Amino acid sequence: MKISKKQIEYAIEALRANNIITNDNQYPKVFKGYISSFGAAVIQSGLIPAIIFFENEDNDANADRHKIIGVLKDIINAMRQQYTVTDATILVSSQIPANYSMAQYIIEHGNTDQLLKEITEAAVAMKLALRMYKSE
Amino acid sequence: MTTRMYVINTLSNMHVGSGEVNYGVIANLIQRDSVTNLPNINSSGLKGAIREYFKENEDLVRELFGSAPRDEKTLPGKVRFFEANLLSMPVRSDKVPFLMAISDEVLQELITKMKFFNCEEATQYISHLSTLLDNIKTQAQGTDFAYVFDPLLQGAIIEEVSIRATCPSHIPLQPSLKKLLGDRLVILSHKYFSILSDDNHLPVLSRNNLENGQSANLWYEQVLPRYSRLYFMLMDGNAQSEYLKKFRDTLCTPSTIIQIGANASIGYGYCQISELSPF
Amino acid sequence: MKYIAITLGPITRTIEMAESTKELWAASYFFSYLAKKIVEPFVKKNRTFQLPLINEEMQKPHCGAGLFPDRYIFKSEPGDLELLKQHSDQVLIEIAGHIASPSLPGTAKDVSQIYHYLKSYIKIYFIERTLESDDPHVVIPACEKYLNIIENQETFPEQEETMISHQKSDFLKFLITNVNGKIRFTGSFLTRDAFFESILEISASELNINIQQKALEVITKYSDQIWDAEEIILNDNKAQLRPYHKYIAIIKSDGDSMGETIKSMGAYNIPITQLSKALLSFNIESINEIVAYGGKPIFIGGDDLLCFAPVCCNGNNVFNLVEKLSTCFDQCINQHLQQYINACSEAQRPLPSLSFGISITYHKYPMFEALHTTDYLLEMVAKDNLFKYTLSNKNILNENMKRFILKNKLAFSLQKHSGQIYHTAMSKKGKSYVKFNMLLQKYILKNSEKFLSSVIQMIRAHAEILQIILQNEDKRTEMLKNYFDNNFNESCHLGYTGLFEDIQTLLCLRYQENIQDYQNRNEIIQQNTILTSDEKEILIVSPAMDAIHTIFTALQFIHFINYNKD
Amino acid sequence: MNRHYLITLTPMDWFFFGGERTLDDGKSADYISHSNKFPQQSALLGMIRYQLLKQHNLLSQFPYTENKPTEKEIMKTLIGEQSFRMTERKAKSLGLGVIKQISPLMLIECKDDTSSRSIYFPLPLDDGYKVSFNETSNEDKVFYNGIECPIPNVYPASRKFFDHKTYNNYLFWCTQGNNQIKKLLSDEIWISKMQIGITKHVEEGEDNDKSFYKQEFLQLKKSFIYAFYITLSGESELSSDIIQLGGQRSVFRMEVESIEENSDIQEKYQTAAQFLTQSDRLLILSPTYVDNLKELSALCNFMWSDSIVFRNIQTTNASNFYGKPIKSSSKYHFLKPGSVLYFKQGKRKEVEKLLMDYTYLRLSGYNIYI
Ligand SMILES: Nc1ncnc2c1ncn2[C@@H]1O[C@H](COP(=O)(O)OP(=O)(O)OP(=O)(O)O)[C@@H](O)[C@H]1O
Ligand SMILES: C[S@@+](CC[C@H](N)C(=O)[O-])C[C@H]1O[C@@H](n2cnc3c(N)ncnc32)[C@H](O)[C@@H]1O
Ligand SMILES: [Mn+2]
Repeated sequence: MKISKKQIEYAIEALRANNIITNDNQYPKVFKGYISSFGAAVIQSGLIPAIIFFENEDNDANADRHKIIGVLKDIINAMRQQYTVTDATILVSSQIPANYSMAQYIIEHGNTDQLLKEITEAAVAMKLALRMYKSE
Repeated sequence: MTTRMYVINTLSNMHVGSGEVNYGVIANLIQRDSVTNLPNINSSGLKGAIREYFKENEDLVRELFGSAPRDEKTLPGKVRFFEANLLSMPVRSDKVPFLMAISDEVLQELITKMKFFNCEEATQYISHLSTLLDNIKTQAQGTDFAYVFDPLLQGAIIEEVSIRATCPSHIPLQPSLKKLLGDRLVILSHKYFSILSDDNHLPVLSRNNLENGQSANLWYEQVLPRYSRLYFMLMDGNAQSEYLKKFRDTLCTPSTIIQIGANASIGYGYCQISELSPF
Repeated sequence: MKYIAITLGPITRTIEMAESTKELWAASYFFSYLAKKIVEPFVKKNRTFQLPLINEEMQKPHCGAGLFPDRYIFKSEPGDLELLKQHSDQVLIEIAGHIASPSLPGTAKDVSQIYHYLKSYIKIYFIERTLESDDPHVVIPACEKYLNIIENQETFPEQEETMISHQKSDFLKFLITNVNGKIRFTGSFLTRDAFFESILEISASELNINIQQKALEVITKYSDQIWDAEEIILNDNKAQLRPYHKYIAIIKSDGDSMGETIKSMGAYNIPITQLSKALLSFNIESINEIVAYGGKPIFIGGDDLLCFAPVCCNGNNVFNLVEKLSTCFDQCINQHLQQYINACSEAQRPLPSLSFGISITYHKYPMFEALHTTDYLLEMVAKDNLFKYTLSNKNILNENMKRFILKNKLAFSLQKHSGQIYHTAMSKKGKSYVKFNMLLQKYILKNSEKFLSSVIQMIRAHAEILQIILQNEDKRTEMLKNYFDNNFNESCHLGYTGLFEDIQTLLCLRYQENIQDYQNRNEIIQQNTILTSDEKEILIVSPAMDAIHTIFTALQFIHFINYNKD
Repeated sequence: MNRHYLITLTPMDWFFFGGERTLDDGKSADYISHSNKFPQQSALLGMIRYQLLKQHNLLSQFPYTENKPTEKEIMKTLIGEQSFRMTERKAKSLGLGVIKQISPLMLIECKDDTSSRSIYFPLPLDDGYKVSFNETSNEDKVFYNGIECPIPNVYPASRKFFDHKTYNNYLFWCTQGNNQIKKLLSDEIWISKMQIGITKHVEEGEDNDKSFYKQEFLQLKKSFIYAFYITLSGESELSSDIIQLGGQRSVFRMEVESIEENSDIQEKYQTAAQFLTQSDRLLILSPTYVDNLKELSALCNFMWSDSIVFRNIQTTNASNFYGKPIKSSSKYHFLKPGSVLYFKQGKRKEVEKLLMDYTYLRLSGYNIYI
């Protein structure tokens, strides 16, 4: 899983878009742990349980943990764009609607192999891009 | 009797050292064709490997490959070896462990080289290969393609470039083409084949040197995946019939295994050479 | 009145027909010797000279480099051309006699036929020209214009007989091969006019160990045996032998836009004698400080310099040697061209400087390939001749692209014993060079700031992320600091905060200089309508990745110097 | 009466032509070999002789067999006595049987269809440069290691002067166009490859002392072939086959095309080169040898020339062929294709006479000009 620069730029834009990075280039310190733990949760619990856990907004978390799921969706949508559209391509370049939650989308669209790969790569990009900012 | 095509059909992972200066991470890289940037084996490497296999036959080696280095007799070799080009390479799939990947441009180059060398019994091969290529181009209609020839293998996924292999139910694959190009054969564009055989996709291995538990050295090696198929043309000059016959029979015998590559003691580069068949 | 102009010898061909350290020294000093004894008459009898400052101690041997370029235009008197011609074949005759001195391991010696070969090979061209004007800054361009085109004639040595016994028709080979001689060394007329061999003795000139003496004792034709003797002597000198004691650095430098500087001084009514003064003083100081550092001067005291130096002696780098050479050249330029300095630099102009080419290779891996690599680094990388050559081949060139030509650059490659090249180029103008030199001084251990080796692989692996951070203009320094802090965020890394911030500042400075030098150039190259994509790709230099690669190569050089195989 | 053939050589793989430095000489750096772009015309002669006896089945096979006194004069009437001995350059005949005339090797672009063959020539050293010689005013002469020479003035023929930092006519090759010259760079015609070679040396007790060499192999671009013209008497049908043109087993496809017998090949080559002629020049098309270049310099206002090296393998009919090859006794310095000799007023016939006095060289394909 080599560093994909385009996915890093996608992660930067999505982190700014989902109100994680402040105008001064700082973020709540707990988000580091959120990004780090999401990959482990996906690997050793399953993609749907991990997404459901991190998408919940009724959590007793020190910050808005659900922002990372929105950033994930933004990175995935950016990757669906700039997909080489051809008859032979496996990848579905259909953008995830904003009204649908991420958990529903994987539930309704039952081809998890593409979604799992995209979510794993987007999480790696998230963790690598969070290091450009101050860890306040 | 003049020019015969041979297929290499490696049984292990090959590493043929390019010996060139390195700009990057992998300290040891494999040889590639200068123009096509496709993996290749130099004619010197093939000659050395086959000579080492036949070293116990002094007369055969002297008659076919020539005099040994720093021998005063200065005997040229009656056999000319041509560069080995990559024909088919294994590609990771999901329906099956691997797939035999042959690109349309490598097929065109094979047809062109067969016409240029006028290989033995190559007329029917060229005609049928050209029919295959024309039918493939007709079905493709200028778009990127991935074509399999088994109804079971339809819908196979090439993991690295993420393309699904369709089955053209209007194109025939003759049995000799299966014997030449390989089993579980997929035909794809050279655009995908270049990605599948570049320095970022073919295997890279980390290797260590330990001294009482202390890592003395570290480096990386890249290898050609096993079961890869390479073809080279052998120009049998007008030589002794008996030595040529013995060499051809020994090479074609299924009991023969030839090591072309670097890491011999760790089983790199063992191959099974087969000549072109009728049809 | 008229002037007489001189060009001397097919120097590049003579260099190519030679492979040894003795060879490289001998060809250059043979041409310098020819210059000395061809201009001895016109200088012993006083003639107002304006091309070199041929006075002081140039005729005096300093250490042996040759201070005489082959660009001579005197003043003229009625009847000096015949003087020049008869003394030209006379000096050729004395050279033929000099080789005909049985002081070398020769077998049979001729005089007349050796002289015939030497005349048919050595190109000694005189230009007489009625320049109806009294001004040097106009005289020099007008006569160099003609001597450049005159240099396109070819002198044929028709036929040589070089196989066996005593009948070969080439003799420059012995004049250039068996310099010095039999063993206590003997000398040739080169050595008499001069006052050091193999490849390893000046790579490990720090242990205060005299390998020449012990090697001579062991050996008592020549070069191979003494090469092997030196090799195994510093092989069993393993006790204090570091990996940089077996690596050889070749330094090649040339003056940047000398003719352009001459033309700029002509506008401000400034004599070329000041430029001659500065060049000669720089050459003398260069020889002095090169022998002081621990290396060897080989080639010339003109506007070039080929030096064979060890990578590190007495805690001094080859990069320290390059910095001292650049400082010496700048000091001489400022001291003598002070008028030009404070007259053309106020409004705007780049001052004359020297581009540098450094090659560091094993003591093995023969020095012919290393010399060609050094030539490539100096010419096509340090002097930006790739850009100019590629554009001139396709007949684009033109003034818009010519103004983007960059000079005053240092290019160096390090080929470790394996085949891994570490090659970068950086500008010696600006703060990036001084930060680079200070970093090398800082983190290279003496015989005590600590160096981290895992930052090196972070630079390589995270190069794309560093490119994004560098391209983010507004918060580049902040983002770089945050990245270097979030990575290396462990307890052991608190002791290397100085290294991290030094790397960050050097990288930012390198990126700024890179963008200033290359951004418009790359944009206009991209728009060019006849360039092939291959040429565009080999010509478009990414500002950020080049800075990242420069920092990476600097760090790897520091690690390569520091780490011993223990 | 004589029969003329056009022989085209198509490379089947990477080739190499040896220069003065070969991989196993006694000199210092005998592990790097660089490849000349063209074979020597002596290599062409040896090619033709080898194929000629191949068709007639007369070779040496293994021991140093001797030939009975019928094969001896059949080889006399087939190829002659010796190889291309440069010693007999002033001989008014080819010293070889059957073979009478060999044209200088030509670079031919065969693109598609029958169409036409585009003969490629090196750029004359003054392509877009107008040389303006002595405006006769008794002043401002030059000494070219010798006697008077009248101060060449080179302008960009399109003012400024000759700037040598932007001179690249020696990196270009040229061919006929629709009244303009088509210029091809040298690196587009040829591709260079450096090969690393070793002896694996496995065994037990061998000295690993010389087991490393570097070889330079060149590849002609796809639509590019070598060709030359031959003249044969006592007709031996030179057939198409697989040939060797020297250098680490270099293989070429020989195609033999017959042309009209009432045609000398020399003016065919000069008709190909006609598009590069100027009245004031002498464009050197093939390497040119003169025993005394001082005379040639004395007969011209400029020598915009270059030097090339010649060394031939000397072998007779009764030669070993299987041992160390006795190479030529002298390395000879020829001019380079593209060199130009700027003669003075008149004296053009004199320099032509000087150049043409070597008839062996002219018949072999050397000393050809336009
Ligand atoms: N003593 C001297 N005084 C003045 N000029 C000198 C002296 N010695 C040499 N020169 C000048 O050096 C020039 C040769 O420099 P060179 O050709 O190596 O570099 P350049 O063309 O100026 O640089 P670049 O290749 O970077 O554009 C000659 O034109 C000559 O006038
Ligand atoms: C003389 S001009 C170039 C002309 C070139 N030397 C020739 O012979 O045509 C300046 C260059 O010549 C070279 N040069 C001049 N004098 C030299 C000398 N004595 N030894 C070696 N190289 C010399 C250096 O490369 C320098 O940059
Ligand atoms: Mn210079």
